[PDB]
Amino acid sequence: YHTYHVKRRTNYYC
Amino acid sequence: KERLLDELTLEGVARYMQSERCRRVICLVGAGISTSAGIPDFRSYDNLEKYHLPYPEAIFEISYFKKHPEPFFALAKELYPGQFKPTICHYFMRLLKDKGLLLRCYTQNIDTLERIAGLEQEDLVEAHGTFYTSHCVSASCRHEYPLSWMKEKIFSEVTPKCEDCQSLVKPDIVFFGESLPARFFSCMQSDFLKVDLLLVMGTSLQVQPFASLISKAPLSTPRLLINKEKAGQSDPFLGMIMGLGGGMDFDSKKAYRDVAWLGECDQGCLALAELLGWKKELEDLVRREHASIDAQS
Ligand SMILES: [Zn+2]
Repeated sequence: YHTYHVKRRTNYYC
Repeated sequence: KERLLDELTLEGVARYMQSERCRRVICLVGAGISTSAGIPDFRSYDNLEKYHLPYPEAIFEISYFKKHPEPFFALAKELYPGQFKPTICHYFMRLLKDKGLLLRCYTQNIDTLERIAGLEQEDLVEAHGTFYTSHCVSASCRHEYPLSWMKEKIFSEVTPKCEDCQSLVKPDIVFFGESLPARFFSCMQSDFLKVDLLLVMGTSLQVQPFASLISKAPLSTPRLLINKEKAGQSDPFLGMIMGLGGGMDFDSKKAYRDVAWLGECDQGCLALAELLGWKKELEDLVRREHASIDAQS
């Protein structure tokens, strides 16, 4: 939710 | 908003690239543009089986790295700049630069093949970091280490420990769980205000927030996907908020600016060059550059 700037996968959650 | 392509095809894109409106092009590139160089797509024989991970994705995770950095550094020795020569796709972006069409290239890759291909730092946004600079893990230290210092350890199978606080030293590569560089966000704000064409090459858009870049393009900006499969049709997840829009639309009845070209990137770029009349220039550029690379040895 608050971690947009963080490298992630394409999950629609945190 | 406005439809700028008279046809939703590669021919339609090429024809548009030669129009007066097509002044500024932005490239989003992933792992698929380096496969033909010898660099496998780890996200798609198992190249990771030799490391005995709990799961293949672990090798790119910051939390696993801080405890077990050995698998990554072994992979880093393979990915290191100099072990590979840029592809036709890379040199296609070089042609975009020399003809004054390339506004920016955003890359998910950490092979630095764009740099070797002739793309300068200003032309480049390396979303997932670089091997050219390394920092200490300790927040109390955070000592910077040069490329040569980092290069010596990696090729000698020695885990790079800090020379001050003896802590671990990692290359400025963005692992999962780590924050992207500031340049990424400051560039995405201004670059997508004036982009005339989006070239998405060699990525299935599986990594965020890189995948979200496609939603920043203006509504009339055509977007060409050169990839082994169709991608980006789902919610771009900009700002980790859904419903904002910006997803690819190739096949629906409402499609107007998105074109998908399915296949390998090298063939995709060759086809596009053939239509543009850059076929001979492109082939010459590749062979000339590869000869210059071998000249160093
Ligand atoms: Zn240190």
